[PDB]
Amino acid sequence: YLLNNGQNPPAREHLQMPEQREKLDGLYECILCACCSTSCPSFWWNPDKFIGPAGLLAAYRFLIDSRDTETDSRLDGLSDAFSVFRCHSIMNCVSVCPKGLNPTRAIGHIKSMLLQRNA
Amino acid sequence: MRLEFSIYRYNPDVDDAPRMQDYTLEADEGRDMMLLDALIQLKEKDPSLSFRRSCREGVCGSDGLNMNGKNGLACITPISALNQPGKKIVIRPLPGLPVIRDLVVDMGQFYAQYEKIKPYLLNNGQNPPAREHLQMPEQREKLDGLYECILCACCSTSCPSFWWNPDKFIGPAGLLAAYRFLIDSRDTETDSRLDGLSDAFSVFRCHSIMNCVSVCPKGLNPTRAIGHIKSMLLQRNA
Amino acid sequence: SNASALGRNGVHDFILVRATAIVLTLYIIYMVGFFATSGELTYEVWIGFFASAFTKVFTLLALFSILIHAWIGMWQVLTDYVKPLALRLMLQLVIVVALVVYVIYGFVVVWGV
Amino acid sequence: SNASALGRNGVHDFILVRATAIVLTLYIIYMVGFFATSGELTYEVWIGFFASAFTKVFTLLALFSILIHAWIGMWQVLTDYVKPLALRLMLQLVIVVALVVYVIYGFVVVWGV
Amino acid sequence: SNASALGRNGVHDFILVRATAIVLTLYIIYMVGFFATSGELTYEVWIGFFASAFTKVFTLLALFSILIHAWIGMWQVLTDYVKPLALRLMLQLVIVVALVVYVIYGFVVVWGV
Amino acid sequence: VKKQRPVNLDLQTIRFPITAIASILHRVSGVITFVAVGILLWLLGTSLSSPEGFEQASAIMGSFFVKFIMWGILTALAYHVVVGIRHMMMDFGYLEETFEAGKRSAKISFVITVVLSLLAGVLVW
Amino acid sequence: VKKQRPVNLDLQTIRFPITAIASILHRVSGVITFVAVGILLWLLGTSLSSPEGFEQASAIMGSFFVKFIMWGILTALAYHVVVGIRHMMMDFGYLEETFEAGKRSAKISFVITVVLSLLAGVLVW
Amino acid sequence: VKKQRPVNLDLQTIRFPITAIASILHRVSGVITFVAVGILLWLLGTSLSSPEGFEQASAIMGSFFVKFIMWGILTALAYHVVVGIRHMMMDFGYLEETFEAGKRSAKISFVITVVLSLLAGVLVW
Amino acid sequence: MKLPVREFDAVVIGAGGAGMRAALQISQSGQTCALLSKVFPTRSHTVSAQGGITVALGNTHEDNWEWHMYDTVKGSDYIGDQDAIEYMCKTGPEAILELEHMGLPFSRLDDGRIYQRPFGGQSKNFGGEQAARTAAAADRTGHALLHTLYQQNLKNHTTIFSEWYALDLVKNQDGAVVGCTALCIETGEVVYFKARATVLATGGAGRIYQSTTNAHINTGDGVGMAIRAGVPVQDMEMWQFHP
Amino acid sequence: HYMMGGIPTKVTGQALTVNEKGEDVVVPGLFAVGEIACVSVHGANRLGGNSLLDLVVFGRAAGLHLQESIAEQGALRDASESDVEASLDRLNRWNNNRNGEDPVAIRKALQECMQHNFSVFREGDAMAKGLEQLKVIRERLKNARLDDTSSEFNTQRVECLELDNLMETAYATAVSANFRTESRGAHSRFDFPDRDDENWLCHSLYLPESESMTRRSVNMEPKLRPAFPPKIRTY
Ligand SMILES: Cc1cc2nc3c(=O)[nH]c(=O)nc-3n(C[C@H](O)[C@H](O)[C@H](O)COP(=O)(O)OP(=O)(O)OC[C@H]3O[C@@H](n4cnc5c(N)ncnc54)[C@H](O)[C@@H]3O)c2cc1C
Ligand code: HEM
Ligand code: HEM
Ligand code: HEM
Ligand SMILES: COC1=C(OC)C(=O)C(C/C=C(\C)CCC=C(C)C)=C(C)C1=O
Ligand SMILES: COC1=C(OC)C(=O)C(C/C=C(\C)CCC=C(C)C)=C(C)C1=O
Ligand SMILES: COC1=C(OC)C(=O)C(C/C=C(\C)CCC=C(C)C)=C(C)C1=O
Ligand code: SF4
Ligand code: SF4
Ligand code: F3S
Ligand code: F3S
Ligand code: FES
Ligand code: NA
Repeated sequence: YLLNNGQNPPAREHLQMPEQREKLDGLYECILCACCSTSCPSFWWNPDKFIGPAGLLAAYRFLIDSRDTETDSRLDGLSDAFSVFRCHSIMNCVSVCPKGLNPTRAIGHIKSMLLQRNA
Repeated sequence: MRLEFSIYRYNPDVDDAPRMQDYTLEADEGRDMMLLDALIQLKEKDPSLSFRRSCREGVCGSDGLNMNGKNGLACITPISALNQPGKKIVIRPLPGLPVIRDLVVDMGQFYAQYEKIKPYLLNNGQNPPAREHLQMPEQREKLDGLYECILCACCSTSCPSFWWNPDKFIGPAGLLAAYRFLIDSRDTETDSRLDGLSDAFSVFRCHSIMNCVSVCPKGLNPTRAIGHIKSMLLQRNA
Repeated sequence: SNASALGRNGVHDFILVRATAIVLTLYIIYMVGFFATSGELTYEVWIGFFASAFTKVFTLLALFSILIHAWIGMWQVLTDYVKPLALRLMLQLVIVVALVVYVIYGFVVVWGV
Repeated sequence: SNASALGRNGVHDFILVRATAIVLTLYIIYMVGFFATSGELTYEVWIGFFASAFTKVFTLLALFSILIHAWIGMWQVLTDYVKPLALRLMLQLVIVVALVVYVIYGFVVVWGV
Repeated sequence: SNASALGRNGVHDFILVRATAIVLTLYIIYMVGFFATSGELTYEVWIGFFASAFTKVFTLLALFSILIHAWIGMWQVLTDYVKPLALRLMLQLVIVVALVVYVIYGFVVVWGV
Repeated sequence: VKKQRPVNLDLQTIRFPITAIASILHRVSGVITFVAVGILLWLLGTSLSSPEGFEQASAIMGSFFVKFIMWGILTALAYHVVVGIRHMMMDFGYLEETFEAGKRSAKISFVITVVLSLLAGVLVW
Repeated sequence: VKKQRPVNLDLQTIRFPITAIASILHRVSGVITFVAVGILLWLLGTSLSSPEGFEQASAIMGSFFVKFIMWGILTALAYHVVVGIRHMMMDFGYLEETFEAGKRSAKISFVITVVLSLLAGVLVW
Repeated sequence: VKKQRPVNLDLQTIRFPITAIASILHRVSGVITFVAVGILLWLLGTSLSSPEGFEQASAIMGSFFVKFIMWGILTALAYHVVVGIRHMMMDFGYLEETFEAGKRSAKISFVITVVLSLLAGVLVW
Repeated sequence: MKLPVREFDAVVIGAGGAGMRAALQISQSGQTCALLSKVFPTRSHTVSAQGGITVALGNTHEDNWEWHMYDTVKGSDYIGDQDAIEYMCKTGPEAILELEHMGLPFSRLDDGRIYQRPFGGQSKNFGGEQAARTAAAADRTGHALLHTLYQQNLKNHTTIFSEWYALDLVKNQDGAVVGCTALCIETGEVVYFKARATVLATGGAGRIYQSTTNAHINTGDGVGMAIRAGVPVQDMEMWQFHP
Repeated sequence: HYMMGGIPTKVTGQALTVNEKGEDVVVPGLFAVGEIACVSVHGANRLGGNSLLDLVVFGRAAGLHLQESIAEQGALRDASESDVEASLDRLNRWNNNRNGEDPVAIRKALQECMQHNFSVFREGDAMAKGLEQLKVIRERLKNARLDDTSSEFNTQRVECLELDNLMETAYATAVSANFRTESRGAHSRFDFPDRDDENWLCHSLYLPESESMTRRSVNMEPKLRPAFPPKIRTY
């Protein structure tokens, strides 16, 4: 979900340009059918710890959204050796994705952001 | 004695890059005015000039400028300290922080670093006193030189550690406030703050450059505050 | 951290694995380049190659990088395919001991020749 | 972490101590088994035993495990019975230096014979 | 932690830097004291000094302390004057590899003489 | 709830793309090379021991069985290195992470691994 | 906001006290000694190699150029050590952290560094 | 509050069970063996130095004083090892953590330590 | 509809001592508050205060509040509203105690109580001996007060519009102030804040003379806005000077 | 040094105003605190120290009863689209003037007059001449220009608006000073150095609409303690 501190409140609905909105395509259409997580061996081996392709997709969707101003909190939240980096680019979710999404790219962007911040 | 200045001009509306414009202003040899008076008398001629000035005494920290290389307060700096034989009087904004106009700089990062330390008292609530908390005169003396910060940024905008990493590094003023609130005998949650600023970027980025003390208008010593913070971190987390 | 792996967090293990992997690729490149151009191989050229300081120092550095990389990878594999705690701990201990013995033997061999 | 011990947390120090302790027990078993069956001991058999690769590699691994275990245990003991900060820090520094010298001397001795 | 430096936090890096600095000052004192009193220097006295166990063990310990100290200091300098992430990572990797090679070469040299 | 619920994990009924075969074989080769490092270390110690030790190591390597083991180790290590460099390229951003690009990279890695395995086989033999 | 705002960071216009010169030169000397460690390690390896290697190392050191490089390395390392011990004293609490005390310590460190540099120059020469 | 309050910590008045004696002696033996490792390392270096060095090490070990020190080191290390293995068994869950079981394990460890100390004394002597 | 509008339960035009104090009081009570200010909240003129807060805290010596009330009434020439003076003198102690709790560094006596210095104009027993009921810091009482108020505002996460110039109030046809239009000094835009409580805290206006001790930001903006809106100004014929 | 008056408010902060009969009524929506608000807690002379207590206590009060005041005032109709511009006309006129007079000179003349004729020592015909000069300088200011017309951090516009407010305040203060025929507290004329209580024991009020002066009764009835009867000023 969104996380806005509260300061600098807009006069109306938050203002994000069309590119900031395009940055969200392919990340919020998750219908939550589990066809991605239930097809990843990383999910079978550690469901409780591993977040899964859909979870990581939602995490990236909410991290890149220009409306939440607390990205560092989430980044520190999923900087564990089990939460994110358990993805080995198996690329089975994209192969089975019904809605034609790509959680692999979302996990890659999450890894890139973790490297940029915590490295 | 005609005073000749070279002021840092920039207008985001009609401009492409900052420049340095020359100015001349005569002043009676009798009195010696501060730089703020000369800036006012020059803006009277060129209204386009922009500079902040609120108190005029040097107690609020508004006209924090970078004169002749060193940071200071335009209102408490006489023309003698800047006027030299055969050399102009340069007036540039505070280094590091972005520029908004002629001489006003965006001080957002400074206030953000100040806030990142939670600058306020923190009392749990148990054992509440019958009235205002009771701290002896020595506990109060422990606070001198730590709460007089007027927040003029003349300390942080003069430290290379601030220029290189403003977002991460807290800065001399931030560390001074952190120590002021850590040593105060009224807050009973010092361990929380100590764990908060135990990062390899927040505190230990100070290399005892000792430029803040050299430029400090209010005659403070953030170096000693950072040293005490380091000592407390060593005592606790070591 | 997990208190049982040669790492600190996800980014730590990631960067360590990648760096040691680059190092080991360089080592493999060097070794294959030697073995290819060596032509006929005899004890003479064998000792002449493994007597140089660069070769032995490079082998020791490669052994260290292999230690790190193998520790990380085997910890990952064990955490993936070993649910029991005692068995996984014993297996990782055996692996780490085998790797430290790898390094010490690489030494005992390089400073012997 | 405490930024002054060879550990990361409670579980880290626990597992490290236990593993190095198992290793050192194996080393003590090996050494006692040798010293017992050696019968008459002369320079000849002494050098013949400490000239094997297994023996020297094992001694180096035991020295490393002793380094780790002693660091952990001495940090614990110092934190228990040393309140002053500077004195405790200097004592732990001396101990860690002594242990690193232990390892380096074990090397300088094993690759010498 | 930053997952890329040879440290754990601010206090960890602080204490490590200070300890390795004390050690390196002791090493420099020893080396200068030798070079001063040596008078006339020939291969004979050179080998006689670098053949003692204390001298070689001390040089290895100093090399280890230099490894640690240089890693910490260079990580700091790079984080200060290198904004790009890939460039900084590659530079720190090169520096750490150079330091590990420093240590391994110090060894390969001391156990050679 | 006397007995816990079942879980359908019959790998004999699930299907995997080539991208998953790549990663599984990469892990297998990683473990194989973990053991091959020790094997080769022992063999190199024997070789560097002395002239007679070098002769003994050469005789061991001259075995058809030992030849097969060495070729298998070489092929496994080559496959691991190639697939790992491909994974690192995908991570850094030198290869698109689309299903099509993934399968393309997997096939290219397989072909390069076959090439390197043959090249190393002509060496060991 | 089409273009980001400017930032006045023209180091040619700012001024620094002696205390900042001390730290900047300390960092410079730290990097210089980081490289000098490897240089001296190579030279010492050459020396300890063998008698002919020792003769070669002595001939190299006999070069005017090599003499200058060695003297510069010695001076940089001495300055670094002195300023670092001063910084450690200030940290532990053996020196007051006032501007006056800082400048005093900086000048004392500079004089001691000049002394040590001369003392090492008479050695290398 | 001009002076801080007192604290009754007169160990000469408190009493400890055998289980506490076990742990205190375990820590004492840990430190003793920490020093004995360096002592034995020096002695082994002397031995492995050369034939004359081996003769010198044997002469040193032939001293009644050195014999006593070596026997004490052996006994301390044996006690430490036994009590540590007992502690590890209690941790893993091979020994009940009841007061009775604790005292039983302590007495068994003491007897086994006496046995090992005698066995090592017949060796050093 | 041609000018941006920002809805807030209340709009405080001013960040001075009283300004941010009332802003924090309103905010803590669960009410949206827009704390405008011409300059940074810690640059207001109140930063130049050094005398101290006069209150009958009883810390220094024993006394009551009615002595302070008599002193105030006598010093005001019997012109001030007696009820307001009584209320202020009765609420002073609790307000200053809550302030101390906020974290304001107050000079301490030997027993650890707030310090107070005998200041002129204070009399005991309705004009008896000297009084010492002047609570304050060493020499930066107003400085510390404003800084602690800003720290409390930050802690409470108050909505502050720094460096926004209040242009003019805005009333409806009925005559009730519907809000105030102001300008963003930095960017130069203009926005109308709509609040059911338009509190004014602009402060002094001594800049109308050739010599004053007030800051340059003391231009009586609030009095002018009120006179333009139609609210009368009282006792403008009495200004406290200094020779 | 200090402005003893401002917007007359109650003990809660609500600004008061009279309508056609001199009876007080709370201006709906408008509040006031601090020095700007003329709560009448200092009278004709402010006591050093009472300023900070005034600020703190009365601001806390205004903040405490805001809900009660909003409930009392009832619902307030929205503002018409024409009100925003009826307020912004000042800024518009300021922006449109490219040939107006010099604002700094206007401010200098106004300050000269106010410091020469409206200070600790005031006079009758001196104050009349001051009022006339203020009228003239106000008619002038009505044409002042805005030389610099930038958009990003334009301090000239802020200074011009501050000068507008300063002229308003100066005119109000001069009118008030020339109105009161007495010598009370700081206010001390030269033609009437006698502080009278029969007719001048009350506050002064400035009707801005007609620019008129009026008197207002001083609340001399506290709640918890008996009121204090006026006395003779002491040394
Ligand atoms: C030099 C000096 C010394 C003093 N010493 C003492 C002393 O020792 N003891 C004592 O009791 N009193 C003292 N006083 C008086 C007392 O401290 C002040 O009256 C006090 O500052 C008043 O507080 P305030 O919040 O009402 O004013 P301010 O703190 O000035 O509040 C006004 C705020 O609103 C902002 N603002 C103004 N106009 C606008 C606008 N149009 N739009 C938006 N924001 C605006 C300002 O920037 C400022 O932040 C002193 C006053 C002065 C000038
Ligand atoms: C030389 C001895 C080596 C050993 C013993 C070794 C061992 C291992 C093991 C067991 C894994 C676990 C793989 C998994 O969990 O799926 C691994 C991971 C990995 N290896 Fe190696 N490896 C070696 C060399 C190399 C080299 C030279 C590279 C060059 C790129 C490399 C690249 C990688 C990468 C990138 C990973 C992590 C990939 C992922 O987690 O998805 N390895 N290693
Ligand atoms: C011997 C090889 C050495 C190398 C390669 C080396 C390298 C470095 C480098 C590159 C830095 C970074 C400095 C900075 O970031 O400003 C540093 C920091 C430091 N060095 Fe060294 N150094 C060595 C020896 C020593 C010695 C012998 C001392 C003795 C005191 C010392 C004291 C310090 C201190 C105290 C710091 C940290 C000071 C600070 O961060 O402000 N160094 N080192
Ligand atoms: C060989 C050299 C060794 C050294 C220098 C050494 C040193 C130490 C020291 C000083 C302690 C601190 C004890 C305390 O804090 O109470 C300790 C703890 C311990 N030692 Fe050792 N030790 C060695 C070998 C061993 C071996 C072979 C074992 C086999 C089990 C062992 C088992 C333990 C255990 C289990 C602990 C932790 C027990 C606890 O914390 O309650 N040690 N070691
Ligand atoms: C590419 O992703 C996959 C894995 O990795 C996460 C697996 O594990 C498995 C199943 C293999 C197992 C359980 C044994 C693994 C072999 C060793 C030597 C550890 C499959 C089918 C897979 O598709
Ligand atoms: C004492 O504080 C200072 C630094 O340190 C934080 C600096 O960096 C610089 C500028 C130097 C730079 C950017 C290059 C540094 C040189 C190397 C070899 C890394 C100055 C002027 C300074 O006063
Ligand atoms: C079994 O628990 C106990 C300890 O351990 C936590 C002790 O410490 C002590 C007292 C011993 C001290 C202070 C010195 C310890 C000796 C060394 C060599 C460090 C006692 C009585 C004890 O019963
Ligand atoms: S992306 Fe597709 S497969 Fe993955 S959870 Fe969403 S709908 Fe299911
Ligand atoms: S201490 Fe630092 S922040 Fe405070 S006024 Fe002085 S220079 Fe500015
Ligand atoms: S490992 Fe699995 S979760 Fe996605 S990125 Fe690869 S298919
Ligand atoms: S590094 Fe800079 S922040 Fe202060 S302590 Fe030294 S001047
Ligand atoms: S004049 Fe406002 S801060 Fe110096
Ligand atoms: Na007033």
